[PDB]
Amino acid sequence: RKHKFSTWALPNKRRRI
Amino acid sequence: LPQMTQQLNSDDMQEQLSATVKFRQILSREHRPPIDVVIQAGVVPRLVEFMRENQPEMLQLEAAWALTNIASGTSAQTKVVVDADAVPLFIQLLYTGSVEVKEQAIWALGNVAGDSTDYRDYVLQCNAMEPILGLFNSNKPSLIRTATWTLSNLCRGKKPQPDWSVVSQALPTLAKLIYSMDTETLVDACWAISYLSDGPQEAIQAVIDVRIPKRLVELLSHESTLVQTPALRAVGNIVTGNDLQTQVVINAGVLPALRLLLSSPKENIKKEACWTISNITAGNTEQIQAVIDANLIPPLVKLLEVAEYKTKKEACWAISNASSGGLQRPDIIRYLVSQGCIKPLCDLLEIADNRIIEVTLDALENILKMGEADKEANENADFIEKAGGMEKIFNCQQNENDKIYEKAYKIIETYF
Repeated sequence: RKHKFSTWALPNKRRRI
Repeated sequence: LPQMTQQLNSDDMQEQLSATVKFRQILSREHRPPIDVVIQAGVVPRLVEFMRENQPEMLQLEAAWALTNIASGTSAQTKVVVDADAVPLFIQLLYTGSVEVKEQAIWALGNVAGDSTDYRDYVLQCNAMEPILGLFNSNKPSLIRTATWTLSNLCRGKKPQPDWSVVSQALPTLAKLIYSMDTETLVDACWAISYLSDGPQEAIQAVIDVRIPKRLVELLSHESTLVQTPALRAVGNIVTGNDLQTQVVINAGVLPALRLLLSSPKENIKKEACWTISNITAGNTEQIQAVIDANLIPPLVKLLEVAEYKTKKEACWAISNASSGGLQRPDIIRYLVSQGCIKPLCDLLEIADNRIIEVTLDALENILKMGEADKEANENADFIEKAGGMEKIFNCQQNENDKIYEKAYKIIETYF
């Protein structure tokens, strides 16, 4: 049988510098 | 700041542009952007005004830039931009803007979408997907690079997943984007696909139908691990599907690629390579044979015996799943035992969690049932005892969990 080895929403943002 | 704010609330347009630029520069300071003193100035709704239709495009550009960086801050700071209803105007700019304004607008939407699942979904129900996909007909690398990053943020996140009917529309575009020469475009494209392929078999089939898998397998040999990691993840997601969907990845030549990845300096790549292999050996007998023919068992066995635990788990799954092919084709077990898999399996019982213990016990029973069948026609039981495994299996009867006890009990009673 198949399996997956965590639902975490880290912010993915980029400032224009 | 008080003079900048007053200058911004002018109706002199020269001055409005001058103030917006000044606001942009301070929000673009190379360290410590004063986002909250800007927010406290109450200028955010005014900046959103500067993005409306019929504004000078230079003013729209500078305003969108300032709002982009405000949205790049904390969730609370992003909220200020969203509550100012800037998102529908960002999307409007994707139609009317120049390439410079459009890259700015899509950048801002990327920060909004990249905040949380709420804002991700919010951007999507504001019907942002269609004008966003239209951007990829550009001849501007930077616009496409930025749009790809934003696109990945829209496909990103679980609990909940994004509306599949919306994000799946990006698949033909993403299929082309993984042929890009730009590395940063390549990376965010693969991450987006890894997200989309992380779902039901309907989602996996959609990825297969736009013929992404073969290119993914190719990208496994990319020089950068920044490309390999999301590519391997996407491939690994696909083979969680049924045997037909998995066979597509096999036909694409994933097995020789996975053998190379087992020697990666990155531990997480080695782990997910094992994980990918394990979901292939979870398939039918022919697919297990393909894994064996690809010379994948010896490095899996060594990883099962030496690697970090998180990697050992997946190697265990692979060898255990492969052993299930033993009832139908006993030479599979003979080969597995011959490659010295018994002892690393047994050693795992004293340190592993209950799920892996269960996985391991099924592997050991398969080896035993086969070794038992190779009697009426027990070597393996002797190998297991010498491995110290007979002791380990016996000790598993002291496990609090019932299914491990029942399992260990029958194993001991049947073969020992």
